[PDB]
Amino acid sequence: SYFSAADVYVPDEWEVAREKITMSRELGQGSFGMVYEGVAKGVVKDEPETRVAIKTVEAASMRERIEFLNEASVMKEFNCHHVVRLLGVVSQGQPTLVIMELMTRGDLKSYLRSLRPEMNPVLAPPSLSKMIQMAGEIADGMAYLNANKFVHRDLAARNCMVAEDFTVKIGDFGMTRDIYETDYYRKGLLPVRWMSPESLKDGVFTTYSDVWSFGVVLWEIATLAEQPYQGLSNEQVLRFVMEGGLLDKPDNCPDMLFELMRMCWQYNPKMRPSFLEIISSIKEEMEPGFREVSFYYSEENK
Ligand SMILES: Cc1c(Nc2ncc(Cl)c(-c3cnc4ccccn34)n2)cnn1C1CCNCC1
Repeated sequence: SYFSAADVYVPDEWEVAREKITMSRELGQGSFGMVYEGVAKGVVKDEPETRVAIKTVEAASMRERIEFLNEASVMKEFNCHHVVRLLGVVSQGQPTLVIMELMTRGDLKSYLRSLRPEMNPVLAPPSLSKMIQMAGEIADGMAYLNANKFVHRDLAARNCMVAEDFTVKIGDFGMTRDIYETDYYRKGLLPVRWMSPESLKDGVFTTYSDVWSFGVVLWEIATLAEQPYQGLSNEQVLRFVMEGGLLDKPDNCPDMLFELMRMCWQYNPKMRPSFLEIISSIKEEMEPGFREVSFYYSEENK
């Protein structure tokens, strides 16, 4: 008469001794609990000590802490320079900890927003070169995911993060969705402004629609994270986009970058470039070391 439905967490080789962990600065607050910065011993090869991000959950329910552990654990499948790494778990005792790679400059949306001139002398908007470097890291990260049979479905600037050295990576899954909440629309909460026409039509997502979204992220970069289709309602976006409407070339946006956007925003998904193809087109523009750290240039990219 039935199959039993009891969710559980299973300690594995990602388990890390609590005593090896310390927490300092508060980074913010996630859905299950507060997240801190801190320091973890013995979690990176040949690194006695590593600065990390610690996502925590004693007042929470066991159902919740279980849900949090399993979800967070999704990130375990990934080992790529351009994807935020999970370094450990402390499931034993409380509070529950998940130890992540620290991205000191936060999420890309926030970072981009911080580049906006205050209302003093200011840094000029990011160069073509800088923007392109970002585009390529993001694309490398997505290529990796695709190679790993994954479809992201929520690729946006908010869902990328930024390291100390300014490297952009595919962010820890699901961290800005409730923060940048107006970037979503319950029509399931969907990132309508980032979505392909086909996805707006039948609610299916592919790698090809991830590419669409990639285009939108580039647009974000070039606008310092304006709201796409800023003048339009959520409902009006559905129609515009489904009807072949496109985002405008941002002021001062270098031609080349807008061209990139354009390849991504082709109506027919089958005509969009792949992430690999995207990287191939700009690889010469990439910082030297890309060849050493990228999925693209690795033996895994076969
Ligand atoms: C340092 C930092 C991260 N770095 C980071 N690195 C790894 C992870 Cl895994 C996380 C993370 C995951 N979930 C949350 C929820 C809130 C804040 C940070 N995180 N954050 C994210 N935001 N920030 C700050 C940016 C300046 N404004 C205050 C926050």
